[PDB]
Amino acid sequence: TPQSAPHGV
Amino acid sequence: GPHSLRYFYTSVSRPGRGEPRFLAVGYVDDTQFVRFDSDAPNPKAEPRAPWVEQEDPEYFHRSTRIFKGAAQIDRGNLQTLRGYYNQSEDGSHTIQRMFGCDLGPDGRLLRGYNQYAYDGADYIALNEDLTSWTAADMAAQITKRKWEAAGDAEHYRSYLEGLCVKWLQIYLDKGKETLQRADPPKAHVTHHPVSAREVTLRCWALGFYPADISLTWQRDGEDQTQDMELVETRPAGDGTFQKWAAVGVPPGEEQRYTCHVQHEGLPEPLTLKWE
Amino acid sequence: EPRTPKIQVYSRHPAENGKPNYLNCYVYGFHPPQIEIDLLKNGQKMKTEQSDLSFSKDWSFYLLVHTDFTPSTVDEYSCRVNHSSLAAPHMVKWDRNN
Repeated sequence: TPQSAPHGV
Repeated sequence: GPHSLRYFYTSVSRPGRGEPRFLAVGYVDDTQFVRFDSDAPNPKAEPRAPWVEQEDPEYFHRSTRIFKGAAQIDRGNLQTLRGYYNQSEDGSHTIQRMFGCDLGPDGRLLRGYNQYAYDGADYIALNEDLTSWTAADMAAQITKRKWEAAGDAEHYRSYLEGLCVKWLQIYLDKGKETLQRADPPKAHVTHHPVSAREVTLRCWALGFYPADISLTWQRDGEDQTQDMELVETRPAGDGTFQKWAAVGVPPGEEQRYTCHVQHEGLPEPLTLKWE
Repeated sequence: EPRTPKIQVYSRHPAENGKPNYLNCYVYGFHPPQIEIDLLKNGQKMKTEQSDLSFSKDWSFYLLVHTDFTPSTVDEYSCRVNHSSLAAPHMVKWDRNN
């Protein structure tokens, strides 16, 4: 199962 | 052995042609098991190995939600990165992320990964302590200070020591007959006359899984690596891999040459020669 | 800036004239990801499938493009790749020994 970064760069 | 779960995220801006396109794929070892494409109509996480179709719809529902999140976050990323580098609006740019976990034989987390590239060059990477970042440049340093200030690494830490190792073990179980069964290479030598001075001996490794292999030629016990043609390992298209190594030998000399094949699927290393 | 793609064109199985088989074009090491990859029969574009875009440790992309084919003495097969790293499209002939 994947994951998305809390915040943008 | 050392199994791995890896996700690969790619976003490409297309100035004039709308918003950026997001593409994700996930792999266990050398086996692709999911994809997502933000250009798909009603885009969803789609299984691409037999053994992942045996989750509930909610498994795909979950992955779908996360990939839509990753798609959205990257749309901002491509915008803020254009700002960081003070680039114009007209050029297309790329953001890549590779993250996942390695499981060592103990069955516990051996190593976590979470790294980024902008237009194909290192940008920022979570260090193996899972607390500090390595920024490639002055733009990425901005990102490093912001992600350290916010404590973003804890969230990847969480995911990594929790979900990643857990789902890797699920996939390795559900896919036992495929993922944890190594297919040995079938090796043969071919013989391709070139001239009076030269005959090409080609050693072939076909039908092997996983991808990792060593293919060498020896002349009377003497490794020929510096003076042999070696192709990059290539997908057969059926989930197995191919490779060959070749040497130019004087005709009559053929029986001086031995081809060596090592692969985790072979009880013994193969030694073979022409005919 | 851009990285030039490497190209191998090969059959899934050792080619036998008259035996249906699968023609592969593996193109790897390239950046940026925008690329045109076609399989050609006598210079004419064949119907193909392309793998999902992925990339290696060094961030360079790789794709497999493939179709059904039946080798013959009559027919030439080639993979055509166009990418920003190249002045013009490269074509790589299929040879059964490669």
